[PDB]
Amino acid sequence: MKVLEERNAFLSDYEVLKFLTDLEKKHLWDQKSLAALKKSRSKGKQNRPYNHPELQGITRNVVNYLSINKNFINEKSGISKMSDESFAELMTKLNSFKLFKAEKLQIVNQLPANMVHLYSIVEECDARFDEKTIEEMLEIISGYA
Amino acid sequence: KEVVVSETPKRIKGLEFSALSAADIVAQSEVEVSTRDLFDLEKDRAPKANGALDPKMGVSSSSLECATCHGNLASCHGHFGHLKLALPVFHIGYFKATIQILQGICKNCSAILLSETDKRQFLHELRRPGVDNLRRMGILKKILDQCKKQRRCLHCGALNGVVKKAAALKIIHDTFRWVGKKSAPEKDIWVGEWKEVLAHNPELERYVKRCMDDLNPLKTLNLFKQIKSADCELLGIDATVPSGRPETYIWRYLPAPPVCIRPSVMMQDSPASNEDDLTVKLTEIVWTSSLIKAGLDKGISINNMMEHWDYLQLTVAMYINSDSVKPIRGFCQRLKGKQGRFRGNLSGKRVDFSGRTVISPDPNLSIDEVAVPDRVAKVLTYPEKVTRYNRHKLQELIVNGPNVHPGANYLLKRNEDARRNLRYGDRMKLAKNLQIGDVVERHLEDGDVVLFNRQPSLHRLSILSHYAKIRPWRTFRLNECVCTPYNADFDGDEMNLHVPQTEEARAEAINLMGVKNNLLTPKSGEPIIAATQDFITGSYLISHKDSFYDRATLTQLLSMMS
Amino acid sequence: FILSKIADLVRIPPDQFHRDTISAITHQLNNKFANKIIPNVGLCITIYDLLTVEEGQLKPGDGSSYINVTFRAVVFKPFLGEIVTGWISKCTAEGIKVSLLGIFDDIFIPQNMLFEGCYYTPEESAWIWPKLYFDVNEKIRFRIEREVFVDVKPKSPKERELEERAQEKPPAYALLGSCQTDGMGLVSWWE
Amino acid sequence: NYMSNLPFGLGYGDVGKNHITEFPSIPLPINGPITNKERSLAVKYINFGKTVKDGPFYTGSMTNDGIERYSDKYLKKRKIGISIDDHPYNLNLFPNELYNVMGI
Amino acid sequence: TEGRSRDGGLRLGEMERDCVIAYGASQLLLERLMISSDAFEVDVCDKCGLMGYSGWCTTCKSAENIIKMTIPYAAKLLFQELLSMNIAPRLRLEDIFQQ
Amino acid sequence: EKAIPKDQRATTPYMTKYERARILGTRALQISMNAPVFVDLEGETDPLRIAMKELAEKKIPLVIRRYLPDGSFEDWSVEELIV
Amino acid sequence: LVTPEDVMTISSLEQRTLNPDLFLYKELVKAHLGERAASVIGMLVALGRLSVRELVEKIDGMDVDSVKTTLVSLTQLRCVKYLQETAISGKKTTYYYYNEEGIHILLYSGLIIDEIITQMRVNDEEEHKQLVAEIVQNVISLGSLTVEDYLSSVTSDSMKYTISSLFVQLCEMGYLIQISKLHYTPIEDLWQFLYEKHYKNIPRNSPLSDLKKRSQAKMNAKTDFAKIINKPNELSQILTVDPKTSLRIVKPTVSLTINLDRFMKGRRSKQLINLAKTRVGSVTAQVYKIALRLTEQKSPKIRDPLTQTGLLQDLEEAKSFQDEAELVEEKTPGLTFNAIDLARHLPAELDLRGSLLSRKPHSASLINSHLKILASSNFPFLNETKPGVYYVPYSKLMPVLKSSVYEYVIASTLGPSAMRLSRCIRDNKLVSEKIINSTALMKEKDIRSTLASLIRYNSVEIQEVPRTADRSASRAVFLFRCKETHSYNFMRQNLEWNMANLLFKKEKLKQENSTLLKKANRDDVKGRENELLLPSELNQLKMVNERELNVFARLSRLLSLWEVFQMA
Amino acid sequence: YKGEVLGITRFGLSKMRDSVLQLASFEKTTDHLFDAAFYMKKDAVEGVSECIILGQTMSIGTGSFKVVKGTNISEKDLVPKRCLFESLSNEAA
Ligand SMILES: [Mg+2]
Ligand SMILES: [Zn+2]
Ligand SMILES: [Zn+2]
Ligand SMILES: [Zn+2]
Repeated sequence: MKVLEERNAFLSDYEVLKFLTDLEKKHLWDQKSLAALKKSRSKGKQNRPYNHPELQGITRNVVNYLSINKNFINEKSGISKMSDESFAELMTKLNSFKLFKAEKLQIVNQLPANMVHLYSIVEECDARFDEKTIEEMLEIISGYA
Repeated sequence: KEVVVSETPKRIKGLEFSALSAADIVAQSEVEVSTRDLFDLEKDRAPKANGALDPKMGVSSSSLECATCHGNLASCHGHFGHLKLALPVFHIGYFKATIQILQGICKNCSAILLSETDKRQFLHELRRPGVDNLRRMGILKKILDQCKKQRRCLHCGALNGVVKKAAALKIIHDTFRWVGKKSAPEKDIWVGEWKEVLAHNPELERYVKRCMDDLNPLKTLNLFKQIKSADCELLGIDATVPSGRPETYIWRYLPAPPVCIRPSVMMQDSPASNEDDLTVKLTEIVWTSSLIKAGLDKGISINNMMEHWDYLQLTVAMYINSDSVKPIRGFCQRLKGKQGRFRGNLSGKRVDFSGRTVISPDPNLSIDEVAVPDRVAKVLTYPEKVTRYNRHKLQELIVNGPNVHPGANYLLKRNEDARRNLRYGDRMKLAKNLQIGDVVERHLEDGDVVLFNRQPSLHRLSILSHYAKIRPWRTFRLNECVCTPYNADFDGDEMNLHVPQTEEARAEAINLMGVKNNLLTPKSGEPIIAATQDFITGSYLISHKDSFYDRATLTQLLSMMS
Repeated sequence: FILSKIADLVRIPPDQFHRDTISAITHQLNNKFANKIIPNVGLCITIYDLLTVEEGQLKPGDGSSYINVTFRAVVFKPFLGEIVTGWISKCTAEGIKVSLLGIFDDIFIPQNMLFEGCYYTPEESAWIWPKLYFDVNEKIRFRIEREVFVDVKPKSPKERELEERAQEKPPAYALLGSCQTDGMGLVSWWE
Repeated sequence: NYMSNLPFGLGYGDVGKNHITEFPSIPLPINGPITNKERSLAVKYINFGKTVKDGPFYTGSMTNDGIERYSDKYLKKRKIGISIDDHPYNLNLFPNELYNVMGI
Repeated sequence: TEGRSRDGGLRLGEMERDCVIAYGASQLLLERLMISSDAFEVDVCDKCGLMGYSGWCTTCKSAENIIKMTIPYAAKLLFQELLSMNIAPRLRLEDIFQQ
Repeated sequence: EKAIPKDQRATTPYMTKYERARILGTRALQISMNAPVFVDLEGETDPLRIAMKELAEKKIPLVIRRYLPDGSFEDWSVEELIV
Repeated sequence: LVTPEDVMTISSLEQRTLNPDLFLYKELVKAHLGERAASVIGMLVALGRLSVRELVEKIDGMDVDSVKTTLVSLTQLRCVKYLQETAISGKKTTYYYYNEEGIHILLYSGLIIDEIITQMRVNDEEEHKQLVAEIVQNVISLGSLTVEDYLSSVTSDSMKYTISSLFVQLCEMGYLIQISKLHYTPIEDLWQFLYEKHYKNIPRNSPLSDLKKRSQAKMNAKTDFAKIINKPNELSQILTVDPKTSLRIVKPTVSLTINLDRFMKGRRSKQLINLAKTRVGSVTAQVYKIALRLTEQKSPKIRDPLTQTGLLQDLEEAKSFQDEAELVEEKTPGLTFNAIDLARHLPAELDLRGSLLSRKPHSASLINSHLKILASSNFPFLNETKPGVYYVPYSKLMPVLKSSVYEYVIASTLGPSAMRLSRCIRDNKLVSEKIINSTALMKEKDIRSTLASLIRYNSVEIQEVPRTADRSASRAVFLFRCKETHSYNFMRQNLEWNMANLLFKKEKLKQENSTLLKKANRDDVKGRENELLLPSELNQLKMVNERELNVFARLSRLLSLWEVFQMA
Repeated sequence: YKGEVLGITRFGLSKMRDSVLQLASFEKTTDHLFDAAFYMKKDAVEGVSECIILGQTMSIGTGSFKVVKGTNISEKDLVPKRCLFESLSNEAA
């Protein structure tokens, strides 16, 4: 049961959502669990002697949180409609800007449409840079919105 | 919430034997036995706290509560008590241990009887990767012999000699064994000290003999605490861990065993409940301990206390090993003997799902079969688990039930903790609701794997596995060809039948111990299962050169043969 | 939300020898780490993938296949500056209960560290600011500064008996947050 | 039956209880008051040992994140402690098996 | 029990044990001697080799290192009798698997 | 603890009587725990007889791990062990 | 009833089963150095001799570098003695001991700096006190202190001119001896390397025999060992140089380590002065403080000249060692002093006029009066060899002094009747159950209660009287015995255990308030604790701090009874 | 094989075993038990007698080998997948 290491490769909040979408689309369906028929498999303990409680719950909560609108403003889901190429085309600017910090993941899912949001995302943004590169990044990140 | 619960399959790798320190004896114990009482009239013979029969160390019947685990006798694992002893005692099991521990250290400074370079080389040899029990005992014998040979302690030479025991149960060391035609300042001290008493009494003149350095429990124990740690390896006790100290081998705390170890038997002789030997002995030990505890403060006559202190060294002997002159049953008698602990319970014991009756012959059985009475097949069951392959059969057996022989006696549901006795409950429903996890304890049927054993068991063919064949009469029947391995002769001989209860054991039995797999004896390779007397004579009379047969007789013979 | 590499031993029943082995292994791992939190690691959402699968072994008495497996499991792990829009569901006068949509809601934020003006009153008056505030069950922005995993759990059998006769640190993964920087507290303060 | 072996000067009610007190207690006279000298002695004990803890001779060791934050970038350090190898020592005062841990 | 009147079982003695060992039937040895005579699901602490109860080491008072395993009740009895004489037969465990 | 490669295996290429008995017992236990079978039952309901049929068809999916006294082992699938 | 869980929580019975010697050393090293060092030192206590390989094997730390760094740190702390035993048939290796006296510095530290401060002649000026306190703390903490580093670190020329002047004073007094193999090698190994070479160089066919060659080998070993132990115990060869156009100075490249034997002599003389302060009025007792102050600087050994630890004394003609010891004490005139010589050190504040009454001013006929009265006092403080000049003996002073201390410790722990009974057993050898009443005449119940209470220890040994061929103490009488050596064993271990417990409890308190103590030992927190610390936490901190102040006082008070028992 | 002719007696069997439980189950139970407790013997459980006493599987016959069930899981399914963030961030550094 020993944890080989504590922190593995970081996850952006789009790969997790596509994975949970894949999980729901591959099994433990919610649309069909909303229809009567627990017997189903009839192998002795329900559908093919198995059931999935305590995983469906959390795999529904995580996808619900990511599927509520991105809270830039108090219309789309926020993460669903972007694709792998919609994230790949951002390379030539993501590596254009400099931060010297893994805080890429903070801005790839939340806090658009405000300077102060990034002013909390990167501590001392103004001291490091507050000259011109404080609006173009905002326009880029809100481009999905 | 719901932090992850993890389980790992583990096997016993080994045993670390040691003596429990004083701390560990209290730590394992859950209640303190201090009173000599178990039942009181004022409590209507209901055991309460701090008594010998304290329920907090276990219960003697299913009607009670442990109050440590709140479980009945059926499910309580047993819990330990402890005894506080004033004026501690020696230990009978480690008497020679304490002796040899004393032969290594001078009793004046409590330092080992070796130079600070004498046996450090043998110690360096003692950590060699090549050591066994023989080599270990040999090196320990060497250091013991050397420290016995040595007379002067390097720290303070006090002429150690023999530390033998009395001819009693006390240990005596000759302080002045090897001193003669010589002078010592300790010797002038001794002479003057005996002048102080030879001038005060008119009768000790003859008795000034002997009176060497006697070693009591208290003297040896307080001397043991003086010993440092760097020499315990030489004394042979690993001092890395607590209780590796040599003072733990001295009885200072008595642990009171769980009452499960010393059960109280209901309804013996009188309606009042009776107790057992170990409990009575420990009650005596507690009573003496409390007496001495009070006598520390009232100043009992120093002679009587020594008499009592010698008793406490005697009650524990019986409590540990009833060797000294006598029915008292100690722990060393529960372990020792044919019907003791090891040879009576641990490798060799009574088993379930077994049977025994008279054997009879049956020449129509296959040599690899045994005819089993339907009467014992209806009690000897096999616990068949329901699969997709045998569900219909097990439902039919459930419907037949415990009385029709192709039936079943018990049903253990997949997700329940106890079996449903099939004598009641409308077996017709249970068969319908039978699931894939259920165990049906169904009757022994044709082709079941049984072990067949005739005692005494000389060779391994004294037990063989046969396929069960259910038959009407009350005897186990075997084909006579397999009488030779069993050495059985149908004159009232009885044999034992064992039904293996697991798939693995069943397969092992029929594939390794099966009759067809054991037609030869392993001692020579010669066949041992073969024709016996009347079979030999019939074969001889058929093949005899004067035997001729027409077609009708020949074909009738062949039909008999098949 | 980051991964983690774990090593485990998975007991595969003979019931499950018919389904594909990867599916069976991940089903058992999900059973073990569905909503459960690892001690002093985090909360396991589910199993991401499988890394090392050894030949399954059998003990002489079970019949099941025990597989030594190494896998990556998705766990929630804020470190020092991660953003999360809380959806609280309870408020006491000792610190609001920063809650999520059923994931885990047993985290508090200390008042001394909270906004200085932000104060509680016994008669349930929400906030005083030197002119705007927030109410219960809305969107809250905060930070992360220190993680503590409740890992003290001794219980005597008699203690358990008395406790369940009568019937706390509910989690082992408690969070906490800061509200020192302007803009934290609501999804929309201006515009 | 081991209940009549009672000496004469011994009462009958004080037996059986046993249960020696949890810890035998005798107030030693080594728990006296404090003076200026005793206070100063405690203070000098406080400075000592603490001095070696704050020194290099600790040998007792057994927020650890994967990334150096921008706040950690260009930041003051905890302490440049003087290491075990840092301080010069006497070479001819150790066995030859230990010299390798020196930065000679 | 030992009595035909008390519905006793048939003893499998040391010589029958020798025969079964000579066959090399290990699982049958386990089934006849432990499983079908006296199988006890004890709780064993992995720090102190001392049997506990209810998953409680009652010497470490932890419930952390308590392993659950099956041993002959005669073996459990022997350990509890050894602890009585102060002898501590501490059990050292190890994972069956992990190669 | 090291696995000897299938190329160089020193132990017997023959299933021993003990290996056969253990394989049958393990496979029958698995079957009694509702494990799928890979032979045509033809009315058989007993796990040991099913497992004997599977062994006769060489269809038992188990591997013998033969530990040498030095600690190394080699793996022999039941199919390849000749009877 | 006290619960077994209630026990072992505040009772502390788990520690009661430890050997006291291991407990105290382990706890000192734990609370001062750290945890890995504590594990190493405890393993050293358990196994007297072992190699770095065996430490790697025996402790959880297998990291060969880690055990090495802890060992070099512990060796610096003088907690480890080492050596090299020469394997001839392969690679020769080494073995490490544990040095007992290397931790007594960590135990005596408060008394160490107290002696260093107080015993000096000039102490009115404040700056010298702080200076010598910081220097003694630096030396006892770091270990082998190098003036090459020290002068380099010192910043002012006017200040470097006096620190060099304090080192010579400590070297000459005996608080600074050049450190070498003699502090890092075991006595028995020294003797076994000095005891076989003499057996290798002897010729063959010598007209002597085994007994004669052995006696002369022992003589040769004793001579060379005594010489080479005298050479570094006290010398001027550290400071015997004298640079041109400058002052006498110790060598700048060598190291300096602070001794402890001189401080032990100071502590023992302090105990004697306190004994006088209780027994003899201060009018003539103020002389004894200086009477021993001026003789301790060259005082002889206290337990063993180190030839009684690495080898056996003797079996026949076993009086030789104490014979030669008392003979040397008599022969050496450094310890003998006259009334004229004692005059130049006595301060004026001691009047030495009213300290006598010849019937019912710094004068020799009066100080010699105190000399003679000390010699003729019942406790042989001094013995008279010549009329006019005497000497203080240690041949027959230590036994009676230690017995007095043992008796009064037992009497302080117990009652006056217990003291009476122990004194009866002492001053009457081989007491009996009737000689007690003959020599005591105290009520039997009380005397036998005290008897039973005193039996538990090693004070009184009891003999079983055999009357028939079987040995039984249940039919006959049984008389008593002293066997005092066990009694001295016992008071060492109990006191060592109690000091171990005190260190254990302070380490527990540190464990319970580590955050608070770390906050306290911070640069900004030091000196500013009233405004910063809020009243409740400040109350908790002040109460725990006064608790540790009190417990340090307790430990120091107990630090005046066990070292005296440590002597032989 | 131990180098000396050892009997099959209670003395000859004390050759190299250190098997306190095997010696107990043969003969002379309490002496062997207290001896093993006193010297703190740490015997491994390897004898078939000890295996039987403890309910363990003996290492003889059907217990002298291991049975292993192959996963039949390839190397093309144990490949980590859908990982870009790590390299993307590293090249963003
Ligand atoms: Mg017959
Ligand atoms: Zn219980
Ligand atoms: Zn001695
Ligand atoms: Zn434990």
